[PDB]
Amino acid sequence: IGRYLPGTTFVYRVDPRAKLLTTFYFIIMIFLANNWVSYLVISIFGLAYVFATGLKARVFWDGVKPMIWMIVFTSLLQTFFMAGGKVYWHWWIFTLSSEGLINGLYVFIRFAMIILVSTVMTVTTKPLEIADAMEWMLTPLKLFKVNVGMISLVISIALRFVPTLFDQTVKIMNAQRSRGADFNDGGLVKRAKSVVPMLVPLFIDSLEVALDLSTAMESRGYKGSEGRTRYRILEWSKVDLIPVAYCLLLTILMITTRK
Amino acid sequence: YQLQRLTLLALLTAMCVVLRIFKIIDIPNVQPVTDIIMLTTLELGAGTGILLAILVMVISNIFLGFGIWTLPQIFAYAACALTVALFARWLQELLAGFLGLEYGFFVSLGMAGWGGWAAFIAYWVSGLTFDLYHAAGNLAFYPIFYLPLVLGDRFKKKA
Amino acid sequence: GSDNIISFDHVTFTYPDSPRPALSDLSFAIERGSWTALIGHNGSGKSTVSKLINGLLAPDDLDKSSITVDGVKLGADTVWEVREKVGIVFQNPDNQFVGATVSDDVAFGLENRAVPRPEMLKIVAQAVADVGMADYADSEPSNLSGGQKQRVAIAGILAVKPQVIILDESTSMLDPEGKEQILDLVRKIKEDNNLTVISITHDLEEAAGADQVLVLDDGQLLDQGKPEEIFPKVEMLKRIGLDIPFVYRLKQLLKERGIVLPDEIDDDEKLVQSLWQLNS
Amino acid sequence: MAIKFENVSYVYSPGSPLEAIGLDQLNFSLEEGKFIALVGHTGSGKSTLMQHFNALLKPTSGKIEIAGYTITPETGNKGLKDLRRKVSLAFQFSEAQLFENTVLKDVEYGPRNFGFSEDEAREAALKWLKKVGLKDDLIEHSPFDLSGGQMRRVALAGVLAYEPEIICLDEPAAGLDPMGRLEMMQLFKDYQAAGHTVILVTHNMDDVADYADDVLALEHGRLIKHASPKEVFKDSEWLQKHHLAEPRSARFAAKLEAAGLKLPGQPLTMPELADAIKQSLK
Repeated sequence: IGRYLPGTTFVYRVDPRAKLLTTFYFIIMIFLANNWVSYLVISIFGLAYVFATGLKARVFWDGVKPMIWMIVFTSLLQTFFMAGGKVYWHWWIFTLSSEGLINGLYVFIRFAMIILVSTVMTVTTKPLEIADAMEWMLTPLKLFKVNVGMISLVISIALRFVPTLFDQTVKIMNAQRSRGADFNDGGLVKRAKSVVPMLVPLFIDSLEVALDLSTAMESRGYKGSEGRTRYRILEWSKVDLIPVAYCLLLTILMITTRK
Repeated sequence: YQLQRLTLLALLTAMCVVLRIFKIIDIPNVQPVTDIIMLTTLELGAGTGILLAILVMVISNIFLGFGIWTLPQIFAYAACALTVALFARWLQELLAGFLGLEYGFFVSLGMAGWGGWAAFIAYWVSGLTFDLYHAAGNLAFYPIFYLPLVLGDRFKKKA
Repeated sequence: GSDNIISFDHVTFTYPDSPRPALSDLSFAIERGSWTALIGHNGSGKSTVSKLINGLLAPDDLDKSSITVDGVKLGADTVWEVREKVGIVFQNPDNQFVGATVSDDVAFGLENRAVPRPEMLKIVAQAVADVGMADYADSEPSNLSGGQKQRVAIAGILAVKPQVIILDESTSMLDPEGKEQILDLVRKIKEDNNLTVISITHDLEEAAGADQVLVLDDGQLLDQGKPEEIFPKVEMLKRIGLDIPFVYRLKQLLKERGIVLPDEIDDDEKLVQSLWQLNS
Repeated sequence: MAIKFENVSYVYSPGSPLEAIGLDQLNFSLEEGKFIALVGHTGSGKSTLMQHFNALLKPTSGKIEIAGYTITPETGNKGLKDLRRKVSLAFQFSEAQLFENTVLKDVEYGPRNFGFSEDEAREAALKWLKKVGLKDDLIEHSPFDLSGGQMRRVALAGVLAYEPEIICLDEPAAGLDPMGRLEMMQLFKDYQAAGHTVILVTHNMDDVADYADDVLALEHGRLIKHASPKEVFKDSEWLQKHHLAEPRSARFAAKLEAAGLKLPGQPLTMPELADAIKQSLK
């Protein structure tokens, strides 16, 4: 862990599987963009929650600060009042009036909303609960070359170790200061063998420990699929119909102008 | 029978996630991606879909959180693993078809065009970024790959 | 009676065959119900004794000297049904920790065995409660204090309901008063569940607490007897290279400092009551 | 060669004098040629204070007055290959700093990066492969095809291969069996007494009895007392109130005194617990 936070004790924001069905709908939904029951709605009916998270307003400059030459840089390539490239339909480019200013500011919502509804994915959920929802839709992939139950080990285990690694990937950097060390020393075609005291012990603990992690997996009952019950599951509650209506109301509140 | 090849892709893929996390105290990442290291060690005698489910086991499992590392916000997961779905299927032309057409022609050419239009705009504002990828990212095959990376890479496995 | 025959067994590593055999000897047996220490110099090939026992290792052969139990043998297509007779804790619990809770890794061993999750909630609570781990319920193990991952890991056996517990160099990286908390967590199970916990090199209470002891160099054994029969051989143990428990490392600092009580005195409750037998 | 704190505090995230956790009140005065301890119960200040001394962390209230140099809260990264040639902390399981392809190049990595040619650092990389406990096979080779006692001699020579003024030690023969930790530790009496300020992070009570001359004790994030072995385990409410323990040479007098023997004292050592089972059974 892991940004941002299951902060106490905010409103529902629960069932980390139905806020994945949600966060992807709310991009697989906000396609088909024509009209006003879409933007003024999605920009506030798909935001009615994101704000309801209420978490401070200075968070989103983490998602915008250190690279600003995309957003009002490439949406401006959309600012032609008619198919902002390679227009192509029809006959007037730049405008300041009722119709060139909307189409091109109408993307300052429909596109900067899916970076909020996604922030509030990695904001409200437990990274051991962002993970279980990735796998919930996953293991039903048993039609194809199935291979699905070996990737759902990895995820408890990939994440079992992102702390054990960074917690030792590091001590090797402080242990290699009784010996050295050279870390920040520039040089394009001069110096890159700064990171050697650290990556050389780190590959042991990918390669060795996965031998000594896999032999105690193996030597319990891990014959490994078939068989193989599981323990990590969560329930749904009467609570969690909120994002299941969130996206149903926005079925009719999507077509209700196309009708 | 000859497994323990997956239970390593939980722990190799804990260390490409925890290498682009930088060991952020003294941050040996200078400039762009420095995780591709062990990821030719995987061509060298390991597998094809071993190379693919190590980056979709990263650009998923370190997409939390926040997420997107290079660019601003939310895209580029396994358009970053089209670079890696064709990997193995020298050091000089590992970052030069990559540099030239492979790396970013899927990452933002997807992102910065959806109606069927132009893409170079945000695509190569990263110009020198994508030619600064390969300063010591070519010269990273010299120190750590051939002797250290892929030698021991053998002595552990194949038991 | 006896629970394992390891006959004139032997292990050879991949390239070190003609240079350095791992056992070549040993030629031992263990008692079905006892706490067995195995001691020896740190190359004696002994930290592998416990991998031959569950089929992690088919080292040399399986026919000339095989391993056997009084149920099953190593190793056929049953070799998996000898990971239901046995159960082993290991060296560094940080690694063999499969599951970022406590209850996930205790019940990864009923996962793989068709055992219903309602019956796993329960097999796993009083396996993670029998070790004190109800209040550290779902603690991630990259966070956990190194002491407690060795108690999350003697649960994993109770969840799978063995016949045999085994210690493969366990509580060596652990603090001096980290091990004596965990190593009584295992003598309780030898009371609470009267199983048989097969220990490897340490000293006094991993050695002279125990009911037996075996001293091995360089792969070969003398003195299978009780720790009390064994450590008295203090010299062709300093050429073996070892120590003796502070039980015995004071009786010699008492036979040198005057107090020459007989040389079979093992209990910490034999250096207490045998030594006010002398104030007179 | 006289190490003092007055006064040091380190909490990861900002604020002073708030609050208590991590390392609080941290005050003492050490001595040059002594055997220092860093003891207690786990979770107080040992590993968390070890890392300050040689500036691998810098305080947030005061100063580390030290052997030569001096650590302040605003400190930087100038003059650290003599500092870190004067102080060389040894962390817990340091056979993990290993990266080279000869051993000797790990033990050459101590003298180099601190200012020596290859062929002088071949006389510290060879002196510290021989005077650290390894035989005519292992005064140079590949650095992994060893054992962890032999790689903890690369670990503890690569960090000793410049003869640092001060050598802290975060339980640096941890994991080692009977004979391994009883050779690396007396080693540290010949190279402590060289005038050399030997610190030791541990919880082996029967090593302060054995090897120490002074002590330094903590609890809960607050220093309970800087000591020396005999002002330490007299009152066993200081082991009961303050979380600690005693050596089994000291833990047993009370197991012998509680019979009517009443040994002459609280001796705590093995050759001197048994001169007192004598001078009292007379």
